[PDB]
Amino acid sequence: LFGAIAGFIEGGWQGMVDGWYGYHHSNEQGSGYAADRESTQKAIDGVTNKVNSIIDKMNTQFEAVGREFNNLERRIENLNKKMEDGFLDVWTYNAELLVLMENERTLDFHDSNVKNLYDKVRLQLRDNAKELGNGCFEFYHKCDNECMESVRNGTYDYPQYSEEARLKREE
Amino acid sequence: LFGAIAGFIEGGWQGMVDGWYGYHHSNEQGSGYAADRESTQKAIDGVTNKVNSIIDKMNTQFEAVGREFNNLERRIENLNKKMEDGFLDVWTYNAELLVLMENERTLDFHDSNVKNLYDKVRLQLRDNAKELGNGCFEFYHKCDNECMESVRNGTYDYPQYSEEARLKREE
Amino acid sequence: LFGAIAGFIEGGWQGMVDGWYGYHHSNEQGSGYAADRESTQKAIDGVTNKVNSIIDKMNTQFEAVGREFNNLERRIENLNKKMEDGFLDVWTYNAELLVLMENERTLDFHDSNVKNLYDKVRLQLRDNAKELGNGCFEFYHKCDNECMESVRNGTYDYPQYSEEARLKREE
Amino acid sequence: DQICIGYHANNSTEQVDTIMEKNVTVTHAQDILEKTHNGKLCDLNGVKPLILKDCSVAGWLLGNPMCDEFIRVPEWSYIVERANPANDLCYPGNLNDYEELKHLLSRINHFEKTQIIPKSSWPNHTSSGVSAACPYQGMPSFFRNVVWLTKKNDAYPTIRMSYNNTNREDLLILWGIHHSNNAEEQTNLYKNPTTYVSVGTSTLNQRLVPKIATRSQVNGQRGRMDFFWTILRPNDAIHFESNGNFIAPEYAYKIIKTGDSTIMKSEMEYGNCNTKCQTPIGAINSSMPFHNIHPLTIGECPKYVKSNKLVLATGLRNN
Amino acid sequence: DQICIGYHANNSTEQVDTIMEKNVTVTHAQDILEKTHNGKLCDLNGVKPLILKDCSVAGWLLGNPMCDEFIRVPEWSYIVERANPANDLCYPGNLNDYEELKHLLSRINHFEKTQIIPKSSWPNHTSSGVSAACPYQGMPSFFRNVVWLTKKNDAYPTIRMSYNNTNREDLLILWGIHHSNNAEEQTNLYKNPTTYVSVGTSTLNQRLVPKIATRSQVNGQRGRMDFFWTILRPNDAIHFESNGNFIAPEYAYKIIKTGDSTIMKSEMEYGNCNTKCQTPIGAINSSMPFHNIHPLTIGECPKYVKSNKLVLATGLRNN
Amino acid sequence: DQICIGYHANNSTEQVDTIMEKNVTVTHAQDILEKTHNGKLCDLNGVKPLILKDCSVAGWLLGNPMCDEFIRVPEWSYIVERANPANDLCYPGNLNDYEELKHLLSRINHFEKTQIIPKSSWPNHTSSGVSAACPYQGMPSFFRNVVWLTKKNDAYPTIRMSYNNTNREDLLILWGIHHSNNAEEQTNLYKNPTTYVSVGTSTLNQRLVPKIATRSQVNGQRGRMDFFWTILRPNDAIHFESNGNFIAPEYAYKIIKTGDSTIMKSEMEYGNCNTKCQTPIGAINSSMPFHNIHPLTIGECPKYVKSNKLVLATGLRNN
Ligand SMILES: *[C@@H]1O[C@H](CO)[C@@H](O[C@@H]2O[C@H](CO)[C@@H](O)[C@H](O)[C@H]2NC(C)=O)[C@H](O)[C@H]1NC(C)=O
Ligand SMILES: *[C@@H]1O[C@H](CO)[C@@H](O[C@@H]2O[C@H](CO)[C@@H](O)[C@H](O)[C@H]2NC(C)=O)[C@H](O)[C@H]1NC(C)=O
Ligand SMILES: *[C@@H]1O[C@H](CO)[C@@H](O[C@@H]2O[C@H](CO)[C@@H](O)[C@H](O)[C@H]2NC(C)=O)[C@H](O)[C@H]1NC(C)=O
Ligand SMILES: *[C@@H]1O[C@H](CO)[C@@H](O)[C@H](O)[C@H]1NC(C)=O
Ligand SMILES: *[C@@H]1O[C@H](CO)[C@@H](O)[C@H](O)[C@H]1NC(C)=O
Ligand SMILES: *[C@@H]1O[C@H](CO)[C@@H](O)[C@H](O)[C@H]1NC(C)=O
Ligand SMILES: *[C@@H]1O[C@H](CO)[C@@H](O)[C@H](O)[C@H]1NC(C)=O
Ligand SMILES: *[C@@H]1O[C@H](CO)[C@@H](O)[C@H](O)[C@H]1NC(C)=O
Ligand SMILES: *[C@@H]1O[C@H](CO)[C@@H](O)[C@H](O)[C@H]1NC(C)=O
Repeated sequence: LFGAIAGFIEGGWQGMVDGWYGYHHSNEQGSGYAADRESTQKAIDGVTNKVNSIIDKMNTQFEAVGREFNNLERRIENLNKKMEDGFLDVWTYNAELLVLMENERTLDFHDSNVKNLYDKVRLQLRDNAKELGNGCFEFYHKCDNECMESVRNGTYDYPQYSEEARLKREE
Repeated sequence: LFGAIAGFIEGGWQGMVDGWYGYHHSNEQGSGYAADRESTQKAIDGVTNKVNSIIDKMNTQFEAVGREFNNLERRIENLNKKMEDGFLDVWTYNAELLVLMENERTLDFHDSNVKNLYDKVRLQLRDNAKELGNGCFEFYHKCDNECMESVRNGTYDYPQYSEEARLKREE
Repeated sequence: LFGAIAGFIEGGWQGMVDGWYGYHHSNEQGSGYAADRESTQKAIDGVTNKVNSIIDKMNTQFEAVGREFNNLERRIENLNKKMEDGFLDVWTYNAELLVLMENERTLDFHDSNVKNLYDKVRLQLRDNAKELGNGCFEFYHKCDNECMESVRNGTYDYPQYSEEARLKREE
Repeated sequence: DQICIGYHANNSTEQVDTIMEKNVTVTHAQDILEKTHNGKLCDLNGVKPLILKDCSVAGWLLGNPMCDEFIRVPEWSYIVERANPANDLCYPGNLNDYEELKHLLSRINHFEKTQIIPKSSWPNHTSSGVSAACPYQGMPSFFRNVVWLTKKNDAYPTIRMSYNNTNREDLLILWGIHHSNNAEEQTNLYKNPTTYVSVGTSTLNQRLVPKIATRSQVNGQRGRMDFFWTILRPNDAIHFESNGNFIAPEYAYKIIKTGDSTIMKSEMEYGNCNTKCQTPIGAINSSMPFHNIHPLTIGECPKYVKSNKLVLATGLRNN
Repeated sequence: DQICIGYHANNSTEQVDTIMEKNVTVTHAQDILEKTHNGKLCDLNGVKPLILKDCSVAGWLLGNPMCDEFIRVPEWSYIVERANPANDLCYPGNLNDYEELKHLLSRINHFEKTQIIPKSSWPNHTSSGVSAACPYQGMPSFFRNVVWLTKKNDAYPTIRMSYNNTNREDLLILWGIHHSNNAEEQTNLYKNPTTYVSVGTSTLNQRLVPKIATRSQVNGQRGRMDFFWTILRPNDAIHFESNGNFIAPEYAYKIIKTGDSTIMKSEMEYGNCNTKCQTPIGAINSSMPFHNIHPLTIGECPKYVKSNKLVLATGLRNN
Repeated sequence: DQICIGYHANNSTEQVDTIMEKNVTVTHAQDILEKTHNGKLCDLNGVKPLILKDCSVAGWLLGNPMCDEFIRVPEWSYIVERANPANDLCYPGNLNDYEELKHLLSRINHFEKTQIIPKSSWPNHTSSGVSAACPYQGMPSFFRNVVWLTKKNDAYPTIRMSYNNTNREDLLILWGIHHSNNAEEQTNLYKNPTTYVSVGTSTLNQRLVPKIATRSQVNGQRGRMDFFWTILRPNDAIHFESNGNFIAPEYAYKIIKTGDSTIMKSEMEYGNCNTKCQTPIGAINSSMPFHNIHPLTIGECPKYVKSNKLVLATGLRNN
C-alpha cells in the first residue's frame, strides 16, 4: 500500500467523470475538475493488458471427457473420477487464487499511480505552494486558469512566480 | 520494499510491548512508548484475514485413496501411482509457493504501514519539527505530554505553536 | 511501482558500468560516475537467490512415462493421455505464471532500491542542497571530490556546511 | 488559491475480493464467470443431436423393436442417452465390450446401415425366430439388425459363410450366441445338442459355446444372448461357422463420418435451440472465459471451474 | 524535545522464508504444518478398526481355519491388513476379481454372516471334505464358510439347487471349483471323470470346468481351488449345478452397513487410543491445516503435503 | 555543483514479460528454457541403447528369423522400437499380455538367453517344423527361440515334461499354441484330432485348446499362433503337457539386470553421440532447468514445459 488512495487523500471525487485520476483546481475565476489523461491512459492500458493476460494464460486448461466403466471396473472408475475431480479442483484453486492476488495488485497499482501524480506536481511546485497534506497544494501566489493548465500539462515555470510567493511565505 | 523497517528506521524497539507500530516520545516530563492502536489493529485484522484466506483456499485439495492391482495390471498400477504422486507434488508446490509469496508481501505490508505512520506524523508537523531522518522528529518548541498525546491521536494544532517554532528555526 | 526508475529519474546511465545503481557527481574538479557497492550487492544477492528459489522449487515436477494399450483398451489409453497432458498443462501454467509474476516484482524491486538510494542521500543533505526533482541534488556550497565521496559512503557532516549553504539559499 | 490531486468515485456497488480484504467495493469490476444456462438441449452449429429417448445404445445398435425411430438416423453432433432407458436388450444378456463400443461411438458422427447378409441367404435354415421377450405391437418379435437362426426340416446343417467388406468404409458388425435353458430346449430349437459359433477375421479368432444351465428369469426369460461386435476393415472378410445357437448379422453399420462427439447422459428434451456450447443440463450463449455450470461440456466453450463468483477488479476502491 | 516512530521487536527466534531471502527472523510466526503422530492404530470416533493380524482378506472371507478370530466380526471403521499375512488360501488357488472385491469392501462397515446352505442340505453327497493344506489343531481341515462336496456311495449325482435371497440386504456369496491332479484323483474324489460347475443369477452366467493337469507344489498341494464371488441382490436367486469339483457355499455375508472405510496396509498393532485422523503409521491429534505424515489418511484430517516446513509470517522482521 | 542518483543502462535487447506489460527490454535477463536438441539417438552415460530396427519386441523376443541380429543382445540403457516394424510375428497370431510384457521390459536392462529345452529333448516327436510365413534366405523357416512340434511315425504321443529353474535369476519363458484350419490339416500335422496344451507353475494354471475354424489370410496363412509368457521364479518349475498344437520353448531369457529404462518409439538412427538426456527426437546437452523438446524424456533432464519462451528478468528496465 502506497498510502495515497484512502490514505492522505481521504476520499474520491464524484465530480471527476473523465478519468481515474486527476486534478481539482480553485482560483478567483472559479473551480473545476480535469482528468490527467496520460496517467489515466497508462493505467487503463496496463489493466486491460493484465485482464487479457489472465484470460489468455488460462486458455489451455482441462476438459473432463465422459468415460464409462462396468460393475467389475470400479477401481479404474474411481481412479478416473478422482483424476478429473483433482484436475478441476487444481484449476479452480489456480483461478480463484490468481484473481485474488492480481486484484490486490490492481488496487495497489491504482494507489501507486495516485501517489506518483501527487509527487509529480509536488516536484514542480516546491515552496511556491504549501502541502496541506490532504492531497491539495495551497498556492502562495496567483494561479489563474492558464497557470493551472500549466500545472496540469506539466509546464509550470517555477522562476516566474518565485518572488511573490517568496513574500507571503515570510509574511 | 518501502525503506522504513530496517531502512531509515534502523531497528525495532524492545520497549513497545503494546503493539506492532507506535511512538516513542521524550520531553522534559520524561519519556515513554505508546503503540498506535489504530494502524496496529488494521494490520492484525488484515493479516489474520490473509491467514484465514490461505487456510480456506486449500480446503478442497487432493486425498489419495488406496487402490490395489495384481501382477498383470502393472500398467494401471503405475498410472495410478504417477497420478496420485503428481497431484501431491502439485499441491505441495502450491502450498510452499503461496506461503513464500505472501510471506514476502506480509513483511512488505508491515513496512508500508510503518512508512505510512511516519508520514502521517510528518504531515501534521511540517516545519514545526525537524526530521532527523532516523524515524524521529526533533521538535522546534516545547511539546509537553498533552502536545505528545495530540500528535499520537492525530489532533495536533499546527497554528498554535508556529510562532515559537518559527523562532528557533530562526536562531 | 515506486516512481523512480523511468519516473522522476527520466533515464538510465550508459556511463555507470560498475553496478546497477549509483551516483554521478559534478564539481569544479570535474565529474564522474560511482556505483553504490552496497545497494548493488544487496540486489544481486536477492535476485540470484530468487532465481535459485524458482529453479529449486520446480525440482519435483511431473515426469511422463510411456505406457501402451491395445485396441480394446482405448478407454484407459484416453485416460492416460488426459492425465499426462493435464499434468503438463498444469506445470506449464505454473512455470509461465511464476515467471511473469516475479518478473514484475523484480522490476519493481529495482525501482524500490533506486528510490531508497535517492532518499538515503536526500536525508543526509536536507536544505544543504536543492532537490531538482530529476534525481539530482544541486548543492548550495562547495563540494569537492572528498565531500562527494562522503555523500557516497554515507559520512556527510551536515553541520560543517550549514552556514555557507545558509547564505546561498537566502541570496 | 488551490489545486488538488484526486481520483474517481461513483455509484458502483461492484465488490471484489483479495487475500487481505473481502467484500471490497470498487469503481470498475469485470465478471469473468458465466453462471447461466438455458436448461435445454440444442443443435451444435446447426447440427441436431441424436437423442435416444428411452432406447439405450445397445437397443439402438442391435435394433430393439421399440427403437424403430432409429432405423435410419441422420448425422449427429452428439448423442444423448437417458439414465435408465427402458428399451435395451429385450432378450436378456450382454453386449460384450459395451463400454469400449460407447467410447468408439463417441468419435463417430454418422452411420449408414447396410444389409450385409439378407434373410434371403439362409435356404437351409429357419430365419423367422421371434421371442416374447421382444414385443412389438402386442406380438412377439426380435432385434431388427440381427437374425435368430433355428432348425429347418428338423436339421441345423452347419453354417459356413463369409462376408467380404467391399465398401470404402469401416463396418461395425454385431452378432451373437444364444444360451438355452436345458437339453430339450436346445434340441427343440436346433437339432444338434452340442454346438458352437466360430468367428474369424484377420484379427479375430472367436469360439463361442452355449452355456446350457439354469438362470434367473429376466424379461420372462431364463435363456440369455451374448452379443459381440467388431470393426471389419475395408477389403477384410468375416467368417462365421456354426451348428446351433448362432444369432447372425443381417444389418451392419458403415462408419461414414468420424469427427468429434460425446455420449451425454441427460434426462432432458430437445429445445429447438442452437448453441456453440452444450452441457448435460443446458446450453451456453456466453463469451465469458469461465463457467460453473457443468464439467462435461462439448463445443467451443469456457473452462469449467467450481467457483460461485469470479470478478476481476479493474478500477479503484470506491468509498 | 523529540518524538519517534518505531516498531515491535522481541526475543522471538521464529524464522520464515521468502522467494528473495531465507531464514528470516520475524516477531510473530504461525506454524501450519503438523509433523507429529502417535505411532499407533486407534479407534475412529470411538469405532474400533478391524485388524486382521495375520489373516488376509481372502482368508477371513472364505474362513481359513487359522482365522477363527473373525467368525462374527463387529462393525468396523477401517480394516487393517498386513503386508504379507500368513493365513491366506491354505488350499492354493485364486480368489478371482480379488482387487475389485477389496475395493467393494472398503465401502462396507458391517457384515452379518448367515447360513444360506447348511451342510444338512446334501443328503446324496459327502460334505466332510478336508485337506492337509488347511491344518487346524494339528489335523487336516478346510475353509469354514465353504463346503468341499465329494462323492458318496461311489456316486456324485448331478447337483441342481438354488438359493433365493429373502433378506433385506445384498448378499456376498463365495463359491469355488477344485482342479484335481490327474484322472485317478478325479475319479477317487468324484466318480464322474469330466465335470463342470454352472452358476446362474439374473446377471451371472458362469461355467467352470476343472483343469486336470500337473502343477507345482504349493502348501504341499499340486491341486488348486479357484474361488469366485458375487453380490446376490435381494429377491434374486442363485442357481448352482455341478456333477463334480464343486466347492459350495455354506455361509454368506449380509452387507448391513455401507458407509465409508478403507483397507489400510500397516504392520502395526492396536493402541487403545482414539482419534479423528488415522494413517498407516499413526494417528493425528491436530488442528493444523497440513501434515507431512502419510498420504493415505482416513477421517477428518489435514491435507497431506510433502514439505518439511511451512511457517506463515504474521509479524515483522526482528533485528 | 551537483550530485545525482541513477541506474544502469546498456546495449542489451533482452526482453522479458510481466502480467501488465509484455516485451519489456531489460539490462540483464536469464534464459531458463532449453530449446535445442541434436536430432539423433545417443548412448546414455556411455551405454548404447538397444535399437531394434525393423524388428518389434515380439519379433525379437520370439526369435523371428529376420531379427537374427538380436540373437544375443548386450546390456542396454533404453530400447528403441519403430512405429511400424516389418518383422513381427511372421506366423500370424498374438503375443498375449503384450503391453504388460513391454511394461515389464521397460524396467529390465540385460537379458542372457539360455537353452532350457533343447531340440535334443523330443525323441518321440518331430521338431523340424517350418513355415513359409517365416522366410529366411528364401526358404521357409520358424521362430528361433520356440519349437513347432509335429507328429512322428504317424503319432503324437502326449507330452508330459517339466523344467525346474535352477538359475539364480528370474526366467522369461515364452510358449504357444497353434490354431489349425480344419480337421484334415489338424490330422496331417498331429495325429490326434482334438488336442490341448496344459501349462502349470506355482501360480499359473493354463489350458489352451486349438480353435479350428476358417480365418482371413494373413502373411499367406489362415492358421494362427497364440503365444504366452510367464516369469518362472528361481527354484520354481513349469509343467507342459500336450497332445498336439503345442509350440514349445527352447530358449528362455535370464533377467540379469533390472534397473531403469524405457521403450522409446523413434524412427531415428544411431548417432554415435553420448548424452545424459535422451528424447525420441534427439538428445540434450544442457543445464537449463526447463525444455520444450519432448515430454518422453529419459535420464538426468530438465523438466518438460510446453512454453516457447521463458526468460527471468534479473536487471532493470532499459530505456
Ligand atoms: C475381399 O474382396 C475383394 C473384392 O475383390 C478382394 O479384392 C481383391 O483382392 C485381390 C487379392 O487376391 C487383388 O488382387 C485385387 O486387386 C482385389 N480386387 C479389387 C477389385 O480391388 C479381396 O481380396 C477380398 N479379401 C478377402 C479376405 O476375401
Ligand atoms: C424369491 O422368492 C420370493 C418369495 O417371496 C419371490 O418373490 C415373490 O415374487 C412374486 C412374483 O412371483 C410376488 O408376488 C411377490 O412380490 C414376492 N413374494 C413376496 C412374499 O414378497 C421371488 O420372485 C423369488 N425370486 C426368484 C428368482 O426365484
Ligand atoms: C527344483 O530343484 C531344486 C533343487 O535343484 C529343488 O530345491 C530343493 O528342494 C529340496 C526339497 O524338495 C530341498 O533339499 C532344498 O530346499 C532344495 N535343494 C537345493 C539344493 O536347493 C526344488 O524343490 C525344485 N523345484 C521343483 C518345483 O521341483
Ligand atoms: C460478503 O458479502 C456477501 C454479499 O451478500 C455476503 O453474503 C457475505 O456474508 C459477506 N461476507 C463477508 C465475510 O463479509
Ligand atoms: C443346402 O443348400 C444347398 C444349396 O442350396 C443344397 O445343395 C442342399 O441340398 C441343402 N441341404 C443340405 C442339408 O445341404
Ligand atoms: C537455514 O537455517 C537452518 C537451521 O538449521 C540451516 O540448517 C540451513 O542450512 C539454513 N539455510 C540457509 C540457506 O541459510
Ligand atoms: C437323492 O436322490 C434320490 C433320487 O433322485 C432322491 O429321491 C432323494 O430325495 C435324494 N436325496 C434325498 C435322500 O433326499
Ligand atoms: C512482442 O514481441 C514479439 C517479438 O517478435 C512480437 O512478435 C509480438 O507481436 C509482440 N507482442 C505485442 C503484444 O506487442
Ligand atoms: C519315447 O518312446 C519310447 C518307446 O515308447 C520310450 O521308451 C521313451 O522313453 C520315450 N521317450 C520319452 C521322452 O518319453
